[PDB]
Amino acid sequence: ASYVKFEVPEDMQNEALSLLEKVRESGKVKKGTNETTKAVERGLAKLVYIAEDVDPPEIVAHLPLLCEEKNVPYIYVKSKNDLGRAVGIEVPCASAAIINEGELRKELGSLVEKIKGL
Amino acid sequence: TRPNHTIYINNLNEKIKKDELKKSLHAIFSRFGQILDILVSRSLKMRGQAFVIFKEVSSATNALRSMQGFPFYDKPMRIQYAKTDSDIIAKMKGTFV
Amino acid sequence: TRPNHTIYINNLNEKIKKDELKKSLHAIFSRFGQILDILVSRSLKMRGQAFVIFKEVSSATNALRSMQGFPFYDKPMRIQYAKTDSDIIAKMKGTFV
RNA sequence: GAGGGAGCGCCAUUGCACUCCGGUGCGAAGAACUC
Repeated sequence: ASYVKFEVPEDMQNEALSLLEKVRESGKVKKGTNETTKAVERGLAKLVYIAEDVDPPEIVAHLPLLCEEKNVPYIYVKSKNDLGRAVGIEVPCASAAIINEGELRKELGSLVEKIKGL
Repeated sequence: TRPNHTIYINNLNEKIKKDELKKSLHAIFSRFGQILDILVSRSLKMRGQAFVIFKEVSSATNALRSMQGFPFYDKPMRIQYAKTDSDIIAKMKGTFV
Repeated sequence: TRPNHTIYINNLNEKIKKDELKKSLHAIFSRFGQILDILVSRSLKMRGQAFVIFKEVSSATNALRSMQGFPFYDKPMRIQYAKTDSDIIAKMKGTFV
Protein backbone atom coordinates (compact mmCIF):
# COMPACT_ATOMS: atom_id res chain seq x y z
CA ALA A 1 0.00 0.00 0.00
CA SER A 2 0.16 1.75 -2.33
CA TYR A 3 2.92 3.50 -4.23
CA VAL A 4 4.44 0.01 -3.93
CA LYS A 5 3.83 -1.41 -7.40
CA PHE A 6 4.75 -4.98 -6.41
CA GLU A 7 5.25 -6.86 -3.15
CA VAL A 8 8.50 -8.70 -2.43
CA PRO A 9 9.04 -11.31 0.29
CA GLU A 10 10.95 -10.54 3.47
CA ASP A 11 14.14 -12.58 3.10
CA MET A 12 14.78 -11.34 -0.46
CA GLN A 13 14.53 -7.85 0.89
CA ASN A 14 17.10 -8.90 3.56
CA GLU A 15 19.91 -10.20 1.37
CA ALA A 16 19.10 -6.95 -0.44
CA LEU A 17 19.82 -4.71 2.56
CA SER A 18 22.77 -6.77 3.71
CA LEU A 19 24.23 -6.91 0.22
CA LEU A 20 23.96 -3.12 0.21
CA GLU A 21 25.65 -3.06 3.60
CA LYS A 22 28.58 -4.79 1.81
CA VAL A 23 28.86 -2.78 -1.39
CA ARG A 24 30.19 0.41 0.25
CA GLU A 25 33.66 -1.11 0.65
CA SER A 26 34.15 -1.97 -3.02
CA GLY A 27 31.82 0.20 -4.98
CA LYS A 28 29.83 3.32 -4.26
CA VAL A 29 26.24 3.92 -3.20
CA LYS A 30 24.27 7.16 -2.97
CA LYS A 31 22.06 7.73 0.06
CA GLY A 32 18.91 9.78 0.42
CA THR A 33 16.29 10.50 -2.16
CA ASN A 34 17.86 13.49 -3.84
CA GLU A 35 21.15 11.77 -4.60
CA THR A 36 19.29 8.64 -5.74
CA THR A 37 16.84 10.50 -7.96
CA LYS A 38 20.04 12.14 -9.26
CA ALA A 39 21.84 8.81 -9.48
CA VAL A 40 19.08 7.68 -11.81
CA GLU A 41 18.47 10.59 -14.21
CA ARG A 42 22.21 11.05 -14.67
CA GLY A 43 21.76 7.51 -15.95
CA LEU A 44 24.11 5.76 -13.62
CA ALA A 45 22.08 3.64 -11.19
CA LYS A 46 22.23 -0.16 -11.47
CA LEU A 47 19.63 -0.97 -8.75
CA VAL A 48 17.75 1.32 -6.38
CA TYR A 49 16.03 0.86 -3.00
CA ILE A 50 12.75 2.44 -1.92
CA ALA A 51 11.40 2.39 1.62
CA GLU A 52 7.74 1.45 2.01
CA ASP A 53 6.94 3.59 5.08
CA VAL A 54 8.02 7.08 3.89
CA ASP A 55 5.52 9.27 5.13
CA PRO A 56 4.66 11.81 2.56
CA PRO A 57 4.43 9.15 -0.18
CA GLU A 58 5.41 11.83 -2.70
CA ILE A 59 9.06 11.87 -1.53
CA VAL A 60 9.65 8.55 -3.29
CA ALA A 61 6.46 8.23 -5.35
CA HIS A 62 8.30 9.36 -8.48
CA LEU A 63 11.10 6.81 -7.99
CA PRO A 64 9.31 3.66 -9.34
CA LEU A 65 8.21 5.43 -12.48
CA LEU A 66 11.52 7.11 -13.06
CA CYS A 67 13.10 3.70 -12.78
CA GLU A 68 10.76 2.07 -15.36
CA GLU A 69 11.31 4.89 -17.92
CA LYS A 70 15.11 4.30 -18.32
CA ASN A 71 14.95 0.67 -17.16
CA VAL A 72 16.64 0.68 -13.74
CA PRO A 73 15.82 -2.25 -11.23
CA TYR A 74 14.20 -1.29 -7.97
CA ILE A 75 13.30 -3.07 -4.73
CA TYR A 76 11.00 -2.15 -1.87
CA VAL A 77 11.94 -2.51 1.80
CA LYS A 78 9.63 -2.09 4.76
CA SER A 79 11.25 0.35 7.19
CA LYS A 80 13.26 3.35 6.06
CA ASN A 81 15.12 2.89 9.37
CA ASP A 82 16.62 -0.43 8.26
CA LEU A 83 17.64 1.05 4.92
CA GLY A 84 19.19 3.89 6.98
CA ARG A 85 21.34 1.59 9.09
CA ALA A 86 21.98 -0.47 5.95
CA VAL A 87 23.57 2.37 3.98
CA GLY A 88 25.59 3.38 7.05
CA ILE A 89 24.02 6.74 7.98
CA GLU A 90 22.70 7.53 11.50
CA VAL A 91 19.20 8.79 10.63
CA PRO A 92 16.53 7.09 8.47
CA CYS A 93 16.88 6.78 4.70
CA ALA A 94 13.98 6.82 2.23
CA SER A 95 15.79 5.54 -0.84
CA ALA A 96 19.31 4.53 -1.86
CA ALA A 97 20.98 3.44 -5.09
CA ILE A 98 24.11 1.34 -5.81
CA ILE A 99 26.20 3.06 -8.47
CA ASN A 100 29.37 1.03 -8.96
CA GLU A 101 29.80 -2.60 -9.88
CA GLY A 102 33.09 -2.70 -8.05
CA GLU A 103 33.38 -6.46 -7.78
CA LEU A 104 30.08 -8.03 -6.74
CA ARG A 105 28.22 -7.87 -10.04
CA LYS A 106 27.07 -11.50 -10.33
CA GLU A 107 25.48 -11.52 -6.87
CA LEU A 108 23.34 -8.47 -7.68
CA GLY A 109 22.60 -9.54 -11.24
CA SER A 110 21.13 -12.68 -9.70
CA LEU A 111 19.12 -10.53 -7.31
CA VAL A 112 17.69 -8.40 -10.12
CA GLU A 113 16.96 -11.63 -12.00
CA LYS A 114 14.81 -12.39 -8.97
CA ILE A 115 13.08 -8.97 -9.07
CA LYS A 116 11.78 -9.79 -12.58
CA GLY A 117 9.65 -12.76 -11.57
CA LEU A 118 6.78 -10.83 -10.02
CA THR B 1 54.68 48.74 0.72
CA ARG B 2 51.96 50.68 2.49
CA PRO B 3 49.85 48.70 5.02
CA ASN B 4 46.83 46.68 3.82
CA HIS B 5 44.45 44.24 5.59
CA THR B 6 45.51 41.43 3.25
CA ILE B 7 48.93 39.84 3.67
CA TYR B 8 50.72 38.11 0.81
CA ILE B 9 52.85 35.11 1.72
CA ASN B 10 55.23 33.26 -0.52
CA ASN B 11 57.85 30.56 -0.19
CA LEU B 12 55.00 28.23 0.78
CA ASN B 13 55.71 24.57 0.22
CA GLU B 14 54.40 23.87 -3.27
CA LYS B 15 53.80 20.10 -2.94
CA ILE B 16 51.07 20.38 -0.28
CA LYS B 17 47.42 19.86 -1.25
CA LYS B 18 45.51 23.09 -0.99
CA ASP B 19 42.59 22.60 1.36
CA GLU B 20 45.06 21.41 3.96
CA LEU B 21 47.29 24.32 3.15
CA LYS B 22 44.41 26.80 3.68
CA LYS B 23 43.47 25.11 6.96
CA SER B 24 47.03 25.21 8.17
CA LEU B 25 47.27 28.92 7.46
CA HIS B 26 44.08 29.25 9.45
CA ALA B 27 45.57 27.21 12.29
CA ILE B 28 48.39 29.68 12.54
CA PHE B 29 46.75 33.02 11.72
CA SER B 30 43.32 32.96 13.43
CA ARG B 31 45.20 34.11 16.53
CA PHE B 32 45.56 37.59 14.93
CA GLY B 33 41.89 38.34 14.12
CA GLN B 34 38.88 37.46 12.03
CA ILE B 35 39.87 36.02 8.65
CA LEU B 36 37.43 36.67 5.82
CA ASP B 37 39.10 34.29 3.42
CA ILE B 38 42.35 32.39 2.81
CA LEU B 39 43.39 32.42 -0.87
CA VAL B 40 46.16 29.97 -1.86
CA SER B 41 47.86 29.56 -5.22
CA ARG B 42 47.33 26.69 -7.68
CA SER B 43 49.41 24.70 -8.21
CA LEU B 44 51.91 22.10 -7.28
CA LYS B 45 54.40 22.94 -10.03
CA MET B 46 54.51 26.76 -10.01
CA ARG B 47 55.82 28.24 -6.77
CA GLY B 48 53.73 28.92 -3.65
CA GLN B 49 52.03 32.17 -2.45
CA ALA B 50 48.72 32.82 -0.71
CA PHE B 51 46.79 35.93 0.37
CA VAL B 52 45.25 35.75 3.83
CA ILE B 53 42.53 38.43 4.08
CA PHE B 54 42.15 39.91 7.53
CA LYS B 55 39.19 42.12 8.26
CA GLU B 56 41.27 44.74 10.06
CA VAL B 57 44.67 45.97 8.88
CA SER B 58 46.12 46.02 12.41
CA SER B 59 45.64 42.23 12.49
CA ALA B 60 47.27 41.89 9.09
CA THR B 61 50.28 43.89 10.28
CA ASN B 62 50.23 41.77 13.40
CA ALA B 63 50.57 38.56 11.31
CA LEU B 64 53.36 40.22 9.44
CA ARG B 65 55.57 41.41 12.32
CA SER B 66 55.09 38.19 14.17
CA MET B 67 55.02 35.31 11.65
CA GLN B 68 57.80 36.71 9.50
CA GLY B 69 60.26 34.01 8.58
CA PHE B 70 58.38 31.40 10.59
CA PRO B 71 59.03 27.90 9.28
CA PHE B 72 55.68 26.74 7.94
CA TYR B 73 56.23 23.17 6.76
CA ASP B 74 59.96 23.68 7.29
CA LYS B 75 60.03 26.67 4.91
CA PRO B 76 60.37 30.18 6.43
CA MET B 77 57.51 32.35 5.20
CA ARG B 78 58.44 35.47 3.22
CA ILE B 79 55.51 37.68 4.13
CA GLN B 80 54.65 41.22 2.99
CA TYR B 81 51.51 43.30 2.48
CA ALA B 82 49.37 42.74 -0.55
CA LYS B 83 49.63 45.47 -3.18
CA THR B 84 46.82 47.52 -4.76
CA ASP B 85 43.92 45.04 -4.54
CA SER B 86 46.15 42.16 -5.76
CA ASP B 87 43.97 39.68 -3.87
CA ILE B 88 40.70 40.36 -5.65
CA ILE B 89 42.45 40.00 -9.06
CA ALA B 90 44.24 36.83 -8.03
CA LYS B 91 40.88 35.35 -7.02
CA MET B 92 39.42 36.19 -10.47
CA LYS B 93 41.74 35.04 -13.33
CA GLY B 94 40.72 31.44 -12.35
CA THR B 95 43.46 29.20 -10.74
CA PHE B 96 43.62 30.55 -7.61
CA VAL B 97 46.12 33.23 -6.48
CA THR C 1 60.47 16.03 32.98
CA ARG C 2 63.34 13.98 31.52
CA PRO C 3 63.49 14.55 27.77
CA ASN C 4 61.80 12.15 25.43
CA HIS C 5 61.33 11.74 21.67
CA THR C 6 57.64 12.45 22.15
CA ILE C 7 56.05 15.69 23.17
CA TYR C 8 52.71 15.83 24.93
CA ILE C 9 50.65 18.84 23.87
CA ASN C 10 47.41 19.81 25.52
CA ASN C 11 45.19 22.87 25.74
CA LEU C 12 44.44 22.22 22.09
CA ASN C 13 41.28 23.64 20.59
CA GLU C 14 38.86 20.73 20.88
CA LYS C 15 36.41 21.93 18.15
CA ILE C 16 38.86 20.84 15.39
CA LYS C 17 38.57 17.47 13.65
CA LYS C 18 41.26 14.80 13.94
CA ASP C 19 43.01 14.82 10.58
CA GLU C 20 42.92 18.58 10.20
CA LEU C 21 44.62 18.80 13.54
CA LYS C 22 47.29 16.18 12.83
CA LYS C 23 48.19 17.85 9.70
CA SER C 24 48.29 21.33 11.29
CA LEU C 25 50.73 20.03 13.86
CA HIS C 26 52.96 18.60 11.15
CA ALA C 27 52.71 22.02 9.49
CA ILE C 28 54.13 23.77 12.54
CA PHE C 29 56.43 21.04 13.84
CA SER C 30 58.09 19.58 10.71
CA ARG C 31 60.60 22.44 11.12
CA PHE C 32 62.35 20.72 13.98
CA GLY C 33 62.98 17.39 12.27
CA GLN C 34 61.56 14.01 11.22
CA ILE C 35 58.18 13.20 12.76
CA LEU C 36 57.51 9.52 13.02
CA ASP C 37 53.91 9.93 13.97
CA ILE C 38 51.31 12.25 15.38
CA LEU C 39 48.67 10.56 17.53
CA VAL C 40 45.48 12.39 18.39
CA SER C 41 42.17 11.18 19.75
CA ARG C 42 39.01 12.91 20.83
CA SER C 43 37.72 10.44 23.38
CA LEU C 44 36.31 12.09 26.48
CA LYS C 45 39.60 11.32 28.22
CA MET C 46 41.83 12.46 25.33
CA ARG C 47 40.09 15.62 24.06
CA GLY C 48 42.42 18.50 23.37
CA GLN C 49 45.67 16.56 23.63
CA ALA C 50 48.14 15.22 21.05
CA PHE C 51 51.39 13.22 21.03
CA VAL C 52 54.09 14.25 18.53
CA ILE C 53 56.73 11.55 18.04
CA PHE C 54 59.98 12.96 16.83
CA LYS C 55 62.77 10.73 15.64
CA GLU C 56 65.53 12.44 17.56
CA VAL C 57 64.95 13.72 21.00
CA SER C 58 66.85 16.89 20.11
CA SER C 59 63.97 17.64 17.74
CA ALA C 60 61.55 17.15 20.64
CA THR C 61 63.34 19.54 22.97
CA ASN C 62 63.88 22.21 20.28
CA ALA C 63 60.16 21.89 19.48
CA LEU C 64 59.07 22.12 23.10
CA ARG C 65 61.21 25.18 23.65
CA SER C 66 60.19 27.04 20.48
CA MET C 67 56.45 26.37 20.35
CA GLN C 68 55.79 26.76 24.06
CA GLY C 69 52.63 28.77 24.54
CA PHE C 70 52.27 29.26 20.79
CA PRO C 71 48.65 30.15 20.01
CA PHE C 72 47.56 27.27 17.81
CA TYR C 73 44.01 27.93 16.60
CA ASP C 74 44.02 30.94 18.91
CA LYS C 75 44.95 28.77 21.95
CA PRO C 76 48.41 28.66 23.65
CA MET C 77 49.67 25.06 23.62
CA ARG C 78 51.10 23.36 26.68
CA ILE C 79 54.06 21.28 25.54
CA GLN C 80 55.92 18.96 27.87
CA TYR C 81 57.70 15.70 27.24
CA ALA C 82 55.83 12.45 27.19
CA LYS C 83 56.08 10.55 30.43
CA THR C 84 56.76 7.20 28.73
CA ASP C 85 58.13 6.31 25.31
CA SER C 86 55.68 5.75 22.52
CA ASP C 87 55.37 2.22 21.29
CA ILE C 88 57.28 2.97 18.09
CA ILE C 89 60.20 4.57 19.95
CA ALA C 90 60.09 1.52 22.22
CA LYS C 91 60.38 -0.77 19.19
CA MET C 92 63.25 1.32 17.79
CA LYS C 93 65.02 0.54 21.05
CA GLY C 94 63.08 -2.62 21.80
CA THR C 95 62.34 -2.28 24.97
CA PHE C 96 59.00 -2.91 23.26
CA VAL C 97 57.00 -5.73 24.86
C1' G D 1 15.85 27.92 -4.99
C1' A D 2 20.13 25.48 -7.95
C1' G D 3 24.04 22.85 -6.88
C1' G D 4 26.36 19.62 -2.57
C1' G D 5 26.41 15.10 0.15
C1' A D 6 27.33 14.44 6.23
C1' G D 7 27.74 16.93 9.54
C1' C D 8 26.03 21.09 12.82
C1' G D 9 24.94 22.84 17.98
C1' C D 10 24.69 22.35 23.51
C1' C D 11 26.36 20.44 28.35
C1' A D 12 30.48 18.35 30.69
C1' U D 13 35.79 17.62 30.31
C1' U D 14 42.80 20.43 31.32
C1' G D 15 42.58 14.97 30.31
C1' C D 16 49.73 10.89 29.25
C1' A D 17 47.92 7.81 24.91
C1' C D 18 49.26 4.02 21.36
C1' U D 19 43.26 -2.23 20.15
C1' C D 20 37.64 1.47 20.01
C1' C D 21 34.27 3.56 23.14
C1' G D 22 30.92 10.78 27.60
C1' G D 23 25.91 12.72 27.57
C1' U D 24 22.44 15.05 24.39
C1' G D 25 19.06 18.33 20.29
C1' C D 26 18.98 18.54 15.19
C1' G D 27 20.41 16.19 10.37
C1' A D 28 19.67 11.54 3.79
C1' A D 29 12.22 13.82 4.31
C1' G D 30 19.46 16.63 3.16
C1' A D 31 24.53 19.08 7.75
C1' A D 32 28.68 22.00 6.28
C1' C D 33 29.92 24.62 1.94
C1' U D 34 29.24 27.28 -3.05
C1' C D 35 26.30 30.14 -6.15
